[PDB]
Amino acid sequence: DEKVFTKELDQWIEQLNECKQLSESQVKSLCEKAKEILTKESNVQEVRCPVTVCGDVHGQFHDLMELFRIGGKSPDTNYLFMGDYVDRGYYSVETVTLLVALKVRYRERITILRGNHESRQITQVYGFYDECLRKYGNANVWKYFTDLFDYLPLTALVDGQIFCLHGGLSPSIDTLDHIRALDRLQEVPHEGPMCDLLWSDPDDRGGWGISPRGAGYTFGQDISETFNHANGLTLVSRAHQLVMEGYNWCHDRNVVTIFSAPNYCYRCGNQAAIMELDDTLKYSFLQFDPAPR
Amino acid sequence: VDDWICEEEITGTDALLRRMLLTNNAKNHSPKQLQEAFSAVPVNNTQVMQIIEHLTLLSASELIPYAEVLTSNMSQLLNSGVPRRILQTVNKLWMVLNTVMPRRLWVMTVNALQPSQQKYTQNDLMIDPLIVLRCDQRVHRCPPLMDITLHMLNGYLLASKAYLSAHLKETEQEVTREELKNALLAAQDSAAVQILLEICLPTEEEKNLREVQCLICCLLHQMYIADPNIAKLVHFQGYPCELLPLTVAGIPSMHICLDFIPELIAQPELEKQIFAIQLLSHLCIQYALPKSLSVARLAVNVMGTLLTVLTQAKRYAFFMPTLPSLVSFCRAFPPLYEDIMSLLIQIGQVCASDVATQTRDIDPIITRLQGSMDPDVQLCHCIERTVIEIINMSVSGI
Amino acid sequence: EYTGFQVALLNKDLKPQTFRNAYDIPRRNLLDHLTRMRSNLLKSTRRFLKGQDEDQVHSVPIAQMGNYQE
Amino acid sequence: GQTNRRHTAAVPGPGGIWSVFHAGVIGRGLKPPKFVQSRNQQEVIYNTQSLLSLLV
Ligand SMILES: [Mn+2]
Ligand SMILES: [Mn+2]
Repeated sequence: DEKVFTKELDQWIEQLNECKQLSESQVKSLCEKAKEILTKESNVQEVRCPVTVCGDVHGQFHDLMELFRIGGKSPDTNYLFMGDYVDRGYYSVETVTLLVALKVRYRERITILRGNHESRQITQVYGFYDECLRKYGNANVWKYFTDLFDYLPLTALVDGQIFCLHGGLSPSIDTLDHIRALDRLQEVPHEGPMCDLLWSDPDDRGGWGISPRGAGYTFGQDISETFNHANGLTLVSRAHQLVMEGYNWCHDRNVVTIFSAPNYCYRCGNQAAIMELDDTLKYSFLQFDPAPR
Repeated sequence: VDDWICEEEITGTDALLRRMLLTNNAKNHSPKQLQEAFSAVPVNNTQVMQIIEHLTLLSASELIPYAEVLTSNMSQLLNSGVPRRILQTVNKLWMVLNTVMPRRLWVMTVNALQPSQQKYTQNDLMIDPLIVLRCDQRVHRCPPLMDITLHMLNGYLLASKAYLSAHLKETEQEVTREELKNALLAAQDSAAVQILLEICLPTEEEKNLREVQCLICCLLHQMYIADPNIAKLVHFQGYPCELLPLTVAGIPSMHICLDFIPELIAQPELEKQIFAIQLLSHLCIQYALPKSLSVARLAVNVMGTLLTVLTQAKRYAFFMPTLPSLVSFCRAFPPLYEDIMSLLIQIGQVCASDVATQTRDIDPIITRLQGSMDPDVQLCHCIERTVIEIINMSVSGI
Repeated sequence: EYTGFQVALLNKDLKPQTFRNAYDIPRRNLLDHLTRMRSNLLKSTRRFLKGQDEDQVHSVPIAQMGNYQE
Repeated sequence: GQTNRRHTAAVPGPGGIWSVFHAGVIGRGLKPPKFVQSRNQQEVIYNTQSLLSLLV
């Protein structure tokens, strides 16, 4: 049973890498195994060094393939994706299918987090629902992928020292034990700890503030310093805003923005970047251009 | 200047007298003869000692052809059991060959003292001179080979200065480039100093050392009198405190180190302030001057001011490594006693107040009779031990 | 050092320029940084930079940088 | 219950006249090797017995 599913899933990886969509029953089985493998995973999953952390993909599949050509193939280099790989891109189902199949194939080598775009309402309004209707035909595969987004872990921890999440901090979160105590098994609300986890963003302020997004908050250097000191952390990695250079060290070498989708929405022209934590926590930046088409 | 000054006439042309009366027939010795003398499968040190002792008397121009065999066979001269004349006389022959063929000798000696292989050229050594400090582990406790390494490192540091100046001058096709080269040279010399000082540490396996320590002290004194900016940069960077006696007792140039202790103690960084306090204390032990006493009074005032302004954890981190320096200050200068004493009593009771803030596992307040503990009781114990040390210093101080 | 001495406090808006001055390099990475400095003076590229990490300040706009291209 | 010498001895290959591979260190390095606590339950239960006897 393990051998036949392993070789079938490897053929699924090979068929995904050449940009071919799967079938509905194959997505059914992939999503069911993904549900089984993601049930036994905490809100703060400890990812051991080394790991190559990548940021937002947002359904740019050829850019994802280039990313695998830069940082290394998925069997050989560890990856940690901070969500938001589903909307604002032409090839959306292939990207999420490749990530989920790589997760269920390599359970210690691919870590997948949850973004704010990976919810029912946002996928319904910003494009994944339409892509679902135009390729697979009905809205049922969107139902499996929304449940799969529902089970995804929120944050991740690298060697007890680097905190990786999609959005930003929270006025209601003070310790990492509160992250592990949240009920993750629900769609992201309009108010609460987890909406702020997936929606907040840093800014050069002196305190909290209403984010110009309709949800989440915004935080400054004092808040980030307090969170890093009170939790034994030294770095907060996140991927929520478009960056030209692909990386930002804001809040005085404490908060790191890593955007990994070059030419966002195919009209912005940003040079994306990813971070490569070695076995000595001894990092480097891989900065790349969009793929030829 | 050392290479040219070892060429000068020493006393009475005794070397000329020896080359007149002892090398009548030395044509039997050959470079290849020394080659199989070294490369015997047992270690017959007698015949190689014969050949090298006869090789002392020759002139440098006549000693040119033996550079190949000597340099290629330096690497065997590191095993446990070589006699000391072999090392010392190979050092003497290397010093003789340094007067004539220095650049080829250095680039040949790098490729031989490396650990056991990369063949290195002069351009790589002028670009980076720190491969000289990347020699074998056994070189670190062989005094003649370390002396060779130190002369080689000084030569390649000056070489890198000239090379960076020339490469900057050629590639113009300007102030920013010049200051960048200045910063590179300064950080380069500081890195060389720090690596030498870390060689001066005792190794963890043992926990000949003194010879390496004093040779490195000689090289550092020469580099400090060459330019004081390297000394200021290194003492701003810092080195472990166990080197603080050795660096102060052994390098006379540290006297000008009393010029920037006010500047070093004014830096916002805290561990720089502990380093400044400790370095000032060892200097006041070494050099007892009115300048040293004035900077000592400034140090006492700075410690009092930081006692006014410090958080408890930072107070422990600042006052734990300092307090022996107060013993040094009190030992150097009597007129500071009561001032020193005042600081102690103040720090004592403020730490005592901190002990009353929370419950403790040892309760030291009621212990007025005589591991991993609470930091506050450790600080109180450090205060009482430094008072014990001050009192026993005063009693036995005559 | 007599009635005119003030210990300097840490400034958040310091911007420690690690290539312009040897005083700003910490010990624990010093040799690392030294090699990087050497690489700069041996790069001989079209543009020479005096800072290792110049990411951005507050905002990264698409329109501001997209105007500086053809 | 609840440096520089060893740094420069091992910097061959990736350096030379070319820049080093990395961009820096995130913190001070690896976060220790992590401590493993070890107890024996008989001493735990009987010191607890002694304290509860004193309290009662
Ligand atoms: Mn996205
Ligand atoms: Mn997002």
